[PDB]
Amino acid sequence: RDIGLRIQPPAEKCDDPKCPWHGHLKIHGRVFEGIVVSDKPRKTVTVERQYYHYLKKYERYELRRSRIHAHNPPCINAKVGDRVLIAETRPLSKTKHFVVVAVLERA
Amino acid sequence: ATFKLVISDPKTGIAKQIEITGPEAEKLIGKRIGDQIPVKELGINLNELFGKEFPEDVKMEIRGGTDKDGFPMRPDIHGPRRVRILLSKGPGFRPKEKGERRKKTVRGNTISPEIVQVNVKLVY
Amino acid sequence: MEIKITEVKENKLIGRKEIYFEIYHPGEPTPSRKDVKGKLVAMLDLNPETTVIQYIRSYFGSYKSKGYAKYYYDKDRMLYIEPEYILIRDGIIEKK
Amino acid sequence: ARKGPKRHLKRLAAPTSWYIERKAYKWAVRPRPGPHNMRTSIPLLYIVRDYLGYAKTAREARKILNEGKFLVDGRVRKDYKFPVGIMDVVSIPETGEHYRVLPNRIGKLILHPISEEEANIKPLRIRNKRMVKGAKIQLNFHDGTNHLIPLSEKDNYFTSYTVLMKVPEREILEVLPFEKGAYVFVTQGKNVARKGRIVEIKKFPMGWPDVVTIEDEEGELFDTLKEYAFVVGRDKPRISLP
RNA sequence: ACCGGCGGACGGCUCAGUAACACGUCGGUAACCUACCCUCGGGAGGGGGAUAACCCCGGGAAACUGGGGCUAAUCCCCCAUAGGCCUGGGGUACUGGAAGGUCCCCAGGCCGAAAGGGAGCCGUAAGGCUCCGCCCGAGGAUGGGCCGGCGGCCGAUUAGGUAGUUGGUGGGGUAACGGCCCACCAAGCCGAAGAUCGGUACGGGCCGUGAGAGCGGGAGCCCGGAGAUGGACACUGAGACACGGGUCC
Ligand SMILES: [Mg+2]
Ligand SMILES: [Mg+2]
Ligand SMILES: [Mg+2]
Ligand SMILES: [Mg+2]
Ligand SMILES: [Mg+2]
Ligand SMILES: [Mg+2]
Ligand SMILES: [Mg+2]
Ligand SMILES: [Mg+2]
Ligand SMILES: [Mg+2]
Ligand SMILES: [Mg+2]
Ligand SMILES: [Mg+2]
Ligand SMILES: [Mg+2]
Ligand SMILES: [Zn+2]
Repeated sequence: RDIGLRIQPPAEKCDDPKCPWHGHLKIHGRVFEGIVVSDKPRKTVTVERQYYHYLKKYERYELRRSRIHAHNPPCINAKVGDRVLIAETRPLSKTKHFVVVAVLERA
Repeated sequence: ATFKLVISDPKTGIAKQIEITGPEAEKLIGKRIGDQIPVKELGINLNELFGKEFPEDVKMEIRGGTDKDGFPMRPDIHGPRRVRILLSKGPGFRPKEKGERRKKTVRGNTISPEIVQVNVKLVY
Repeated sequence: MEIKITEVKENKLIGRKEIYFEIYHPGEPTPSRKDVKGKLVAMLDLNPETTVIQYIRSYFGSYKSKGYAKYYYDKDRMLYIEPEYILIRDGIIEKK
Repeated sequence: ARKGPKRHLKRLAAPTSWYIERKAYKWAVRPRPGPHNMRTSIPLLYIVRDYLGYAKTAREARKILNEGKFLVDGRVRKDYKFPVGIMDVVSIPETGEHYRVLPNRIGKLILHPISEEEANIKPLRIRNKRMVKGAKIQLNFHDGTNHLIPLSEKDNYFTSYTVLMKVPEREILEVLPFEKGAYVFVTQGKNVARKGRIVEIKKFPMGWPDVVTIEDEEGELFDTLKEYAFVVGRDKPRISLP
């Protein structure tokens, strides 16, 4: 099945209605890549991405990091340390607005 | 207690005002809105007021009134007390604007010595 | 004064003709509306009752003035279209 | 807008495609909702007063409109707020002239004179297409209008095709497909008002819009958005364009 | 003059509050509302009702306000049909990157339209011929709601902070997604790359100065936000918890 990403679907199926592969959730907007740095809450992960910001006065760079909370479907079940792809969705909780759609490199 | 009477004849559209005081006005102290009372018992030369023959044992019913300060009476409020309530229609409030609500001072159901005007209509 | 016609345009939707003109007059005052109208109606064969002068304008250091006028084929159309102030200012009608 | 819809428009905030003197007055006409959108149309008062010059003031422009002297796509229009947009035909029968509304090389709206015969047709790009009750097809065009076709015809119309329509009768007479070798006229963007032929079509994931490569007459290739490319012919234009 | 319709939520004024998704910018709504306007497809059958104005009599110092009589509508209320919404079982006609969406057929329910009204001529009359209008459905347009990433102050003589707090499951409520609010189950969430707390302040386009790198400001015009003596809360309406409308302290 395709959801417009162009990536392979997960190995097995799930019953989560909040899953974009086997449920009714839709993805639309930005797609980010990052690293998991926390997986304690049920079906929730924290994803961190690094980037450089340019300081015009000092003509030099500094490193900044972006942290995003995302929903973790049971068929994927990402864990701390691996690379993930996440896609934007409709509000799911107070802080959750993305869903994990693929593990790129297991830790 | 002095009552100023407004007698309305529904079969003609004509009304007459007389003043009644003394022992006659004492009986009328205590009746609500919507109850009848014979005019012969109340005591009135009815045939003289309108210049018309009337059937015997005729009677009248209390329809409304105004108090000494100029506030009117409300059929839906019980007792003789005076209140200040929020209104959207009905006696004691002319809206002038869609959905307008205003707080007004109104009177009660039972007749009281403070009441001045009494409006009644003849029931044959 | 010497009058030169610059443009004559036809406006069928309104029912009029619109006339732009110049007046050359070194050493003279700005010409009056009456004189300009008389010269214009002689120069174009117009009924003067339906000839309205929109404006006459002089400039800072010039010997000439520029002017704009309109001519209606029908009096009632003129009374229906034109504002009251311009017809009074041109002496076509009387101020109440 | 603290509590309700806006009904006014300052001259300084007017759309950039109008030919209007932006500092001469405080207010501009706020156009009425209608066929096109705000970025691709202009109120009719500016056509009567500012563009053509048939009236000097708004008051006598309104008297001209109320008598029924101006036709838009073959229909009488009296509202001075009526929006007039891309590919419309403006007709004045008492003077016998006709124009097509088209964007400039700089993106501003202008009037292009045309023949009386060509004034009977309006090209309409197919913006959307849907099923409707009774199992029929509704076509939704770029100017906001709609048409119905039977289920047997469903393979002859797709989005981005152009339909030549006879106005004001609203009768179909030709369907022009969107494919390689078709003739297109650009309506928005940096390459606005350029025209040519289709060379290639490209698509992307996750809802990013698709892009087209176009060869012009002098042999140069340029790209634009697919939805900015308005089909006007097979290999020659079917309408007169500057 | 009154009943009735539309407008009075725009426009105008100020910068108190606010360090926040308030503002700038790129995207999203397949999670939403929209009177006036545009196109297309259809509809306008049968009944009932009061009341202002007007006449009789009035009250109150006034602001205001009472009883009886009588009357019309594009005013109001019913019946029918069309239509709308929820759930269960099938079929696969459409758009799209992708269907909890659209379309077709059965089944159990609930809600439920309309003004053929007005004006002018040809009408002996009968009836046409125009103009302005009424209701439903599909789409657009216009005006908004909600969400995300990124960007822009000072203080450590403020170091730990949070307990509907962070996430999950089942519901309610909303135009709509959501700890927005509940019931139940876990221990999460933020922080020396400066949390929390305190100080000051409406944000931007821009403006002053300087060779430039920079430094300082952001009243006047335009776009966005907020407020109507302070603090709370409602009615009507497509849109307000309303500066020249209502309620309490
Ligand atoms: Mg899209
Ligand atoms: Mg107001
Ligand atoms: Mg306001
Ligand atoms: Mg603070
Ligand atoms: Mg934001
Ligand atoms: Mg921030
Ligand atoms: Mg019904
Ligand atoms: Mg729910
Ligand atoms: Mg301040
Ligand atoms: Mg500042
Ligand atoms: Mg000032
Ligand atoms: Mg004050
Ligand atoms: Zn799954």
